[PDB]
Amino acid sequence: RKRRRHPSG
Amino acid sequence: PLESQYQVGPLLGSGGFGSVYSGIRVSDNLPVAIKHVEKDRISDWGELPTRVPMEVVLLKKVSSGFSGVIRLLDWFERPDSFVLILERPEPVQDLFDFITERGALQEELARSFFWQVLEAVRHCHNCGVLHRDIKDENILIDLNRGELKLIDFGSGALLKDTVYTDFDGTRVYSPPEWIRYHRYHGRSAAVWSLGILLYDMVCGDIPFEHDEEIIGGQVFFRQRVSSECQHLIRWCLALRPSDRPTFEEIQNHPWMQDVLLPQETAEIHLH
Ligand SMILES: Cn1c2c(c3ccc(Cl)cc31)[C@@H](C#N)C1(CCNCC1)NC2=O
Ligand SMILES: [Cl-]
Repeated sequence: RKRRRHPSG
Repeated sequence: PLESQYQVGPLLGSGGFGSVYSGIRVSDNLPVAIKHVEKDRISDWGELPTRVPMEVVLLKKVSSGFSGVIRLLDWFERPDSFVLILERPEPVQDLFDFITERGALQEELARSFFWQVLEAVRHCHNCGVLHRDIKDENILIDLNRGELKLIDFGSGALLKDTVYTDFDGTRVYSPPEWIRYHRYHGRSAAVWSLGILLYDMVCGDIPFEHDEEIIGGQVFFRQRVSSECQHLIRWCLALRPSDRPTFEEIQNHPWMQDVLLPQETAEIHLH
């Protein structure tokens, strides 16, 4: 299962 | 004059905000981070007792010897940007990368980290600052000291007791009342993001990716987690903002008892 960052905004 | 006083090194990160570089203050070789914030992407502006990004106002307000929050050392204005000089721990890893590499954290480690984040956020609130972007990407681990540092005040506001109707933090850490109504109170929204963060620590990723999950009210545990920890998480992630704990109630929760010291944390888990 893919873990990712999430940019702000 | 900026360019004379800091030796610039490698790019450390970039995105919507701008770009941040590794640096050394030439004066005394102090490790710094040099953060370039483009004027075009600055939404909120404040005033120091000139016109600056709100980020600079909030950083000045939380600035202190207390190491739980990043220290702004200096700042410069250029034609099309601001340059922020931040203290840089060495060696350092952000909490996002730490969790990616290590997976789901042992509860003892998660307790130590989460406690330190609580103390950092309480510091901000005591100084009149609401962070609005609490997440693992915005937490640095001083690997030698076992001390965590809250960074990235680029979405923050002055703390107030009335509703916020603006938000530019991270959506997956944002509360259901924001998703549904575009309205939230600062503290209860903060506690929601801390719930997300704690789940992230003990399960190895955040619980929700989609709006429907955020508002749905079910917390599924994908990892083996103690009942006491589940209880705290689910309390922080109460759908109704008034059902969420205060910071005091979080730190008095039975899961939060007998926290490791930062130095013990480094010895047992980081060194
Ligand atoms: C690697 N890095 C970053 C930041 C850092 C701040 C200080 C230090 Cl010593 C390192 C930093 C943030 C910025 N700019 C942010 C800004 C955006 N959200 C994550 C933190 N981006 C980074 O890449
Ligand atoms: Cl930052």
